[PDB]
Amino acid sequence: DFQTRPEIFIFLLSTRAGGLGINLTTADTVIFYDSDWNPTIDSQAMDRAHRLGQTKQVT
DNA sequence: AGTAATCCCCTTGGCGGTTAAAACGCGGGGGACAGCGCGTACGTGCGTTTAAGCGGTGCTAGAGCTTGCTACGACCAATTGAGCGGCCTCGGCACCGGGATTCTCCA
Repeated sequence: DFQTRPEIFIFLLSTRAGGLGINLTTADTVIFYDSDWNPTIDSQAMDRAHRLGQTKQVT
């Protein structure tokens, strides 16, 4: 759904269940409302956006 | 070593429908229940006798307790196969339909 249609603004996503898996490359912005103590997991989360096929500069 | 997210699983709850089971109406029948008469069978009282109960005497079986030990079960470590969990299939039992036999009830 999120990848299909640009009317959806925001994607709420838990850090561990949601950080690991598939591309989310029609986002452009990643907000850590809270940041994991293990920096790898925040890196995985950031790179669900910052990825091959990423549309725009990730902030 | 702790506490919280993640993920399996299994129980509870809701929605729809479909139809089979519960509820409702009504006539009548026959079974519940009150009433009657009799008669025989159980409670009562008496005289009879029978043996249960008590106080007393005698014996020995065997319940109850101690001693001594060795035969039998508790405990452990190594071995293995009998018994359990998972997968498969085919044949027994159900379920249906249809015609045959039985049973019931009013004539």
